[PDB]
Amino acid sequence: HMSKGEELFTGVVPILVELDGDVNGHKFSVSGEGEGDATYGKLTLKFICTTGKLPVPWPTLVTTFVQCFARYPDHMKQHDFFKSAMPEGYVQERTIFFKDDGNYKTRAEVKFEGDTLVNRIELKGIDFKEDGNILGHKLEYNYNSHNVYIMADKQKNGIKVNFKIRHNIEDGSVQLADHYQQNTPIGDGPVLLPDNHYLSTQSALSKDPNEKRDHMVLLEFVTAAGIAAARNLQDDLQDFLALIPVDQIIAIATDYLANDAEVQAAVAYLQSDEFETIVVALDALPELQNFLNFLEANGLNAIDFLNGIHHIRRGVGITGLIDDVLAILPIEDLKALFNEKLETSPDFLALYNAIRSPEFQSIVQTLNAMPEYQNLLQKLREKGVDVDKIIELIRALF
Ligand SMILES: CCCCCCCCCCCC
Ligand SMILES: [Cl-]
Ligand SMILES: [Cl-]
Repeated sequence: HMSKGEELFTGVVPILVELDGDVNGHKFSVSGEGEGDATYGKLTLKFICTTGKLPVPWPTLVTTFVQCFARYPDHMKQHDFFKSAMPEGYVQERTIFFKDDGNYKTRAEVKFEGDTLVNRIELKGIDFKEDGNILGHKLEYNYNSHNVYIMADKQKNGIKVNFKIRHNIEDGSVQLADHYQQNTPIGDGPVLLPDNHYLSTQSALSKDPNEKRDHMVLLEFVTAAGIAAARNLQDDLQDFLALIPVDQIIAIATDYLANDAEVQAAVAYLQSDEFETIVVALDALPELQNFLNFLEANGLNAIDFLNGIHHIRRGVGITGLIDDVLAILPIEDLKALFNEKLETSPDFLALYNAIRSPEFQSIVQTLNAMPEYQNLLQKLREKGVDVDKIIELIRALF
């Protein structure tokens, strides 16, 4: 946890919105309620105009009507100012310019009152063309996707935000609305001041088919981005698995293990005492240890994997298993990803170099000299597995 405020958003939260506004002197009030869930970066709000008719289009109000509900990924959690200002909350102020038309100025307080997150807003519009897209109610009822750009304002102990909303017009044109935003802590407690990043925002406007009153149902999905997480061998591994249909493979293996005698025999051999001698002797090698530690320090849980290691079938025996898995793997692609990571990943190249090191090859040579290992290979060659070919293929990668 990177802040105390952050812990308030783990679950679903009640939301309340109140707005008072005046646009070209048309005065109105709106109230809304719903729930945010910041884990998923979702929120759901319903609004009603309590004064009678809304003098401006619902879509123009969307941005005005709780960014503390964005989903920040774990690597970005030190960059979330919004949750960090909670519960005391923050002031969010904006100027919104509608191209070729009037502008909105807004001031909102966002903060908890009890268990509820409350957004109270005052809004003033001016200089609107009476025949324009806004007063003329020419906007389609819908919303688009936008990136919301955040940067720290140190002087103000807060953030500066800007973005451009695209409002679709009924004649197929687009009405731009340039947003300039600042957010300020209400409380005197410490807050996170983020590096430059953005919120990816998606929204959808709908109705309650039952609701008779003019209303807007608003659905928002918001996720922070624009800052790369630190990378290591985990991330490289995940990338190879990504290329691999692991579900199919795990199933095929499961099947052979169930219905095939030879596959079961080889598994029995894995708990065999001859095989035990092999594991034991390798585990005894200091250079094997160093290699494991190396993997550990670079993001791999290695020891965890090894110590913790204990009908689609188209084929028969070990070769049947090997062939079925192979038919599945994208060899050319994996091989490409492998070549690429030697270029683009430092950790992966160190890993490669580590394996090619004299230290490591001596682990390999120790193994090659175990007659119990040499016997294991012969046990396979006689079951039809071409080990020598497979062995050469691997030598050739390195
Ligand atoms: C206990 C950690 C040692 C792991 C050694 C694995 C040896 C695998 C050899 C298999 C040869 C095909
Ligand atoms: Cl401003
Ligand atoms: Cl105002």
